[PDB]
Amino acid sequence: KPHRYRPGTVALREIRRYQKSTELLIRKLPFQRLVREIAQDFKTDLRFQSSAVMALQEASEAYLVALFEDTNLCAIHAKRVTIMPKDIQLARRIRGERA
Amino acid sequence: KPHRYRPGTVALREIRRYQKSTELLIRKLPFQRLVREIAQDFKTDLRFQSSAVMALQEASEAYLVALFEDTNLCAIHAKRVTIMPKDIQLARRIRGERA
Amino acid sequence: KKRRKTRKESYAIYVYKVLKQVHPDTGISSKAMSIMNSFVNDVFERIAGEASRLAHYNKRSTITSREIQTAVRLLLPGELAKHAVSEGTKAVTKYTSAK
Amino acid sequence: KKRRKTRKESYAIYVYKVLKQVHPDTGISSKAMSIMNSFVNDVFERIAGEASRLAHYNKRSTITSREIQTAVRLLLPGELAKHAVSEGTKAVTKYTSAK
Amino acid sequence: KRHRKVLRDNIQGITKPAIRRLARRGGVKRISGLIYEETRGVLKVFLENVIRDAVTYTEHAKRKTVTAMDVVYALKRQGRTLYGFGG
Amino acid sequence: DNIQGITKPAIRRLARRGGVKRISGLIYEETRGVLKVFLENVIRDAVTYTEHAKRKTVTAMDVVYALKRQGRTLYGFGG
Amino acid sequence: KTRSSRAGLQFPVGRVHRLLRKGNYAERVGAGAPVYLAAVLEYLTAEILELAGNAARDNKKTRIIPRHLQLAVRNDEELNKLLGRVTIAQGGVLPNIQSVLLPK
Amino acid sequence: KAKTRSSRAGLQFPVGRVHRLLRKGNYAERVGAGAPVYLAAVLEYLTAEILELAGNAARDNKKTRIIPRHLQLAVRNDEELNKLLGRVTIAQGGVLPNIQSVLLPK
DNA sequence: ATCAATATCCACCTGCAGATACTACCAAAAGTGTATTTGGAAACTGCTCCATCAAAAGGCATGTTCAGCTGGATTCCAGCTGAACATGCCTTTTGATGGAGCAGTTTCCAAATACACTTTTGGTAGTATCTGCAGGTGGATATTGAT
DNA sequence: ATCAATATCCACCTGCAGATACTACCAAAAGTGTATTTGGAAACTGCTCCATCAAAAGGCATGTTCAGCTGGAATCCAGCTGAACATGCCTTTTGATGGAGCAGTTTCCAAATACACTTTTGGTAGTATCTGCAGGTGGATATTGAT
Ligand SMILES: [Cl-]
Ligand SMILES: [Cl-]
Ligand SMILES: [Cl-]
Ligand SMILES: [Cl-]
Ligand SMILES: [Mn+2]
Ligand SMILES: [Mn+2]
Ligand SMILES: [Mn+2]
Ligand SMILES: [Mn+2]
Ligand SMILES: [Mn+2]
Ligand SMILES: [Mn+2]
Ligand SMILES: [Mn+2]
Ligand SMILES: [Mn+2]
Ligand SMILES: [Mn+2]
Ligand SMILES: [Mn+2]
Ligand SMILES: [Mn+2]
Ligand SMILES: [Mn+2]
Ligand SMILES: [Mn+2]
Ligand SMILES: [Mn+2]
Ligand SMILES: [Rb+]
Ligand SMILES: [Rb+]
Ligand SMILES: [Rb+]
Ligand SMILES: [Rb+]
Ligand SMILES: [Rb+]
Repeated sequence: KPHRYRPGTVALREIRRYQKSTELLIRKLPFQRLVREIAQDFKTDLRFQSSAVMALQEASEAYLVALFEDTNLCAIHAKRVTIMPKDIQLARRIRGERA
Repeated sequence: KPHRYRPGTVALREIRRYQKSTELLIRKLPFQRLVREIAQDFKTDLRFQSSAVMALQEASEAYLVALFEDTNLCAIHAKRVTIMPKDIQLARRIRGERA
Repeated sequence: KKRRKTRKESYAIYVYKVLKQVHPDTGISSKAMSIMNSFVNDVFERIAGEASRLAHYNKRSTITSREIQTAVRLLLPGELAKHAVSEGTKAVTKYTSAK
Repeated sequence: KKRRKTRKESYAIYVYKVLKQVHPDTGISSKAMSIMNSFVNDVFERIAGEASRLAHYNKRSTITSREIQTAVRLLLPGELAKHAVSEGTKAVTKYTSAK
Repeated sequence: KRHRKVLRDNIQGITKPAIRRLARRGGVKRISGLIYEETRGVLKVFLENVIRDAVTYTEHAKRKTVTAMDVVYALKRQGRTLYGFGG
Repeated sequence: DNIQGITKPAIRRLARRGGVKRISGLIYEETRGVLKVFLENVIRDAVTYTEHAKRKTVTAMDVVYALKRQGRTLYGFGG
Repeated sequence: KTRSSRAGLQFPVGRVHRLLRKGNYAERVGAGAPVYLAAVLEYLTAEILELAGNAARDNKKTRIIPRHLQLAVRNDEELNKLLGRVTIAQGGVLPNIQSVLLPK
Repeated sequence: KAKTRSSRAGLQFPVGRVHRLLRKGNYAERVGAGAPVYLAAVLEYLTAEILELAGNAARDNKKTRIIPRHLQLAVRNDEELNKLLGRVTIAQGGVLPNIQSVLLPK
């Protein structure tokens, strides 16, 4: 047989890897694209300082990471190990983001 | 023979009764003594304007009602209809009151 | 007069005037009027604080109607903001058209 | 040489002095110093706004060390507050009994 | 001629029926037997925190009496703005 | 793309840093919707600060102030 | 002649101007600031009183009480958000029972 | 300038600057003399507390320079600093290593 | 148990980003000295409202019994999600060039502040009279649950 | 679908708490009119850093395959938790009291603002040298997962 790690073995390995590092996890350019697109709906012909875009990425990612933690808590509460849309939806409702 | 409503029927009737009214639900005097006792532990010889006690009661009751709603949402997530300490704990954790 | 009590002003007579405009035959309880008075004070402080911070961020030492306007846009949701903006602009235009 | 000089002040040099007293052989990156600068600015604003409200609530036109002290008690968690109060009182004693 | 009996165990004045009622206003149909004690513990903390700040306002002002405004300011600073009691 | 430029693998890395082991296939689209709402909210406010200052450039300080008023105080960009 | 009638306003422009100086928001307050802010406050007051009076009417009442204020605010998405972190004393909650709790 | 107010008060943090920032801040009509002293002392102390723990974190990690990662580990591993900074994001800080027990093998 | 395939760890090495150190320069910031203004502590006390007691009564809490139905356990399996591999498409980087526009600077006036009177007004106070609706009744209709 | 126990509805009514109406008074508020000051808009522009290319280089994302193991359905039953009943206590309500302590008012001076004048310093900029550690290497050994 060729070598295979069991499902969940590599997932755990990445959790350990990503919780140890601080580097940003969304690609820099596609994020910049998304940011400029949303901003264009509020005001056309905008420029961004480059630190403005990075503040936005730092904040967005910190937000999604902490949201993933709450989501994960809601999955486990329901005796699952798999996060679902309903877990995100519960975490945001209780945070007052949907309420 | 004597008439019995099924379990859950009077519970639901009580939900409707209480969601329709605005009166406070904790007895006044006992709430007042709890306030005086907690305050006295912070500082001796304090007095209270009676509207200061009522302000604490109104706030405490709206806090507890809204927490039960989140708690309920947490029970239902777990496919239960019964709220349990762990639902409160989950609600308070996601609210940022715990961790 | 008993060693004249220092005056406690409120928005009551103005909330009352606005009330007769919208619902000419409707009254308001004194407890309801107390909520309304807290509401006007609260929203005053939030808009003034945003205005204050705006001025500071821009090294401006004057709060003008332009600071109030942006603070209104920052604080209020969609449609309330649009309507508020329009009412306050109208009143300023009118006010400066006299003399 | 005074043109594009528009002074951009920060706490960075005072942060660095304090670093050496606690960790004489530890340095600090630019990014981390920037974090520390934000930290001092943020905590300055929190304490000062709280003192502001305190004096306004009590109809006083002056922020004193007493307002700073209550602000700290309101703002910092138990033990952190106790030591800050202790540090604050000390510096105001030392300062008074000085030439 | 002066009173003040010892205040203790008043948390228990938050009765099982009073807690059931609050749960009903909050939409709850069924309630585990351990909820009552959990709720008392959560109220105690909420009250400790609000009262602590309310009394800090009182002391700063050099008063012996906790006002509705002390409480209102304590609630606001904790992000639980209360309308109806002044300010 | 654009929003679809925020990729399944990127979303997974984020989930992993948040301690997540197993992920439903529907999560990637839920997540994108949420990120969009977050950015709309923060960007609206930042651009509102840009406009007030009569600028055509969104600065780091515009973002920082927007984040603070959304209750999301960020440290490290106050230069 | 009041600054209020001059602005076309029921809310007090002079009081608002004075409260702005008093609250230490900036060194200077321009003449248009209190005019614009009284306008906004009056408008938001009108908006809530409109909706609360309807709630009074639906409940067959002619006097607005706090219950009516709460119903008005919580039943309106924008006021609900504006007052998302505010408790209206004596207001209770909206009738709302989760579906799974009903019998069938 | 004879003696700075910081040296008089025992402080590294700038009393004179804190005073000028209190006034330009529109916090009150007036500002007493001890207030900027008290506040500068408070700010200095909290800085020392964070640099102390963050320095320790640099040690543990085999380093002599504090980076943001260390400021994050310092703050999140301290109950009280974590609470004070509970709504704050330290950029390039990441998170504490933490896996939920139920996700662990077997 | 064995043992192989990977991952992961430590020791060492070295380029370089980024930190450090020195020198020059200068506004703005900070101290110090003098003349003036005032916030708000002290003292005294009027007058509100808080604590406390009384006594009566019934709403509601407590404690119990009983059994309906919920949660929690077990088992099962269909299928979704993780792992791994093969491509190849686009992010990254980087070095370099116009040029938008933020940011510094000098001008200058429309509007802000200071101030001195003068009039208007919202708040309080006292006293006196309406009115919306809570809560009680009594009887008709609706819901629930046993057959 | 029928029947009966019980909740629930609604019309009706009447006390009365709270809402409202006048008069009367005034201290603070608000407006008016000048004189005196200046914040920041305007216009010009210099240099920073932002957008846009070019262009490998390859890293990393996407599509496919396959099967482990998770989620969720179905089944069972013990016992927790809701419903109802009996009993009676302690909260609520009504009313009265002294008196603590808050809050009004006037006096008055330690400490603040307000200006000026002198000295200092933190920030910017230029140039030059130094260094902590990322990232790459090798080789030990730990982990994972098949037998
Ligand atoms: Cl889902
Ligand atoms: Cl539990
Ligand atoms: Cl203006
Ligand atoms: Cl002081
Ligand atoms: Mn005690
Ligand atoms: Mn005075
Ligand atoms: Mn009993
Ligand atoms: Mn049974
Ligand atoms: Mn079940
Ligand atoms: Mn299968
Ligand atoms: Mn140009
Ligand atoms: Mn009048
Ligand atoms: Mn009724
Ligand atoms: Mn000028
Ligand atoms: Mn399973
Ligand atoms: Mn006394
Ligand atoms: Mn120097
Ligand atoms: Mn390394
Ligand atoms: Rb808004
Ligand atoms: Rb505290
Ligand atoms: Rb290893
Ligand atoms: Rb009915
Ligand atoms: Rb630029």
